[PDB]
Amino acid sequence: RVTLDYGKTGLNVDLPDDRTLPPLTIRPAPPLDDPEAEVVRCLAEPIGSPPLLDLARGKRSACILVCDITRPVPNPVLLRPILRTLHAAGLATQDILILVATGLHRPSTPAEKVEMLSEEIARTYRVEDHYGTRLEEHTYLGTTPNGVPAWIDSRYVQADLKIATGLIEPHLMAGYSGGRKLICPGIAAFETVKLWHGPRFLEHPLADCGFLEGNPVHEENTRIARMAGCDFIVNVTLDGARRITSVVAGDMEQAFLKGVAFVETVVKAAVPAPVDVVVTSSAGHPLDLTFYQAVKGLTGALPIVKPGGTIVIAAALAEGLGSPEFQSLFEEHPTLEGFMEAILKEESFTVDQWQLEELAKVRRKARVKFVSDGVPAAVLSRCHVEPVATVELAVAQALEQYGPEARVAVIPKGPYVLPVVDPTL
Ligand SMILES: *C(=S)c1cc(C(=O)S)c[n+]([C@@H]2O[C@H](COP(=O)(O)O)[C@@H](O)[C@H]2O)c1
Ligand SMILES: CC(C)[C@@H](O)C(=O)O
Ligand code: NI
Repeated sequence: RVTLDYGKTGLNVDLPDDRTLPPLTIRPAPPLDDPEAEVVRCLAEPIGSPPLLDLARGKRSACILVCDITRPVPNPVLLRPILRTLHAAGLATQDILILVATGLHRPSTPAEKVEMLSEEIARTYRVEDHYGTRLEEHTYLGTTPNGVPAWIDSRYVQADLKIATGLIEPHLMAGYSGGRKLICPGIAAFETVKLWHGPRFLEHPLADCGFLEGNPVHEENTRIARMAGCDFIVNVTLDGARRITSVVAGDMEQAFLKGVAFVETVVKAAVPAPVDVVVTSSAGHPLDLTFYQAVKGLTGALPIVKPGGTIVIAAALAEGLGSPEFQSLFEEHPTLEGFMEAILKEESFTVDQWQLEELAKVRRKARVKFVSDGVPAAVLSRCHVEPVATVELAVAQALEQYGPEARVAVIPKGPYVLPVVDPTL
């Protein structure tokens, strides 16, 4: 028996005792007893930055970037200390904007802002959404040597004090989330993101979970974030039960890299050899709201599945497939091969196409069996995965296909784990 992450509930799965490896879990580091108290300490004694109170002295306006619903940041723990310090520094609440760094996602709803930030904060401060398809809401900052123009939300660019908050987890393109990613793509225009999420970046072998140095995705969004600037970040890591295990604050690069150095010691989970069947999740609510995001569970499993193996994913998909643009690509391109011909041979850019490219990367290596009650089977079958009614059935089907030597690995927290093959094991 194992509980996979699945919406707000989890999912209780029975897996074959004689076939299944011990579950891949992140290392059990101690949670912080008082993470808000720790945030307070880190604001007074940050990494590579003056104390936030000293940074905020004499500033007339502030913009605080926060993640949208898809990231389970415990925002009030981070924001209450920040907001207290800004008030102490003399900034009035009307001088402070909380900007939801949607990237190219849809805007957060009023209810989501309350879920993300607490009723007290959502009611007291101006909270606005980034709109990536609205170029007019962005300021041009220059073009990188790789040819990517930097278009960043003007409300942030024009703020006296720039602050970003977030969460360091593995990421299938940028290696890890957090730090600079709140700026690029969090408040970057489609004119920027379409190129940065273009196949010239995404087909690179190091554009993958866990890779920073040498990953052009990370080199480029670091460069673009530095063209905008960021005076101060606060980032956390979360364990499997969503307790904060570390807080980093200060310089946008130095604090981020300190947080990554910690999370690298807990998120890696090794098997001695790749396996024919990998059971995984999309890390539950809120990440697994859409099929668009749940592709992350599929890419996360790739390092430990054998070529031609099967990934079995469970995800609640309570919000369905994703954006209208994302959904339209399945209708416009019934095969992944035709989709990849479209985007590889010409400069063809459609919102959210990058996740279809990631799904194509998955399907070049593995079959996928998809278990969900949030999207009908008939719909999922048009999404280049095989809908199966239960994980237990899906595993039984895969084990018959691969035979009596086949083994099962299981990753209950899905893309929040970094599975690796360690032959020395
Ligand atoms: C990372 S590539 C990324 C991409 C998008 C797209 O729409 S593309 C959106 N976001 C959002 O930006 C915020 C910061 O990202 P992080 O990965 O959590 O550091 C967050 O609100 C993401 O949902 C990111
Ligand atoms: C799913 C990916 C492509 C992006 O939208 C993100 O939220 O990380
Ligand atoms: Ni993105």
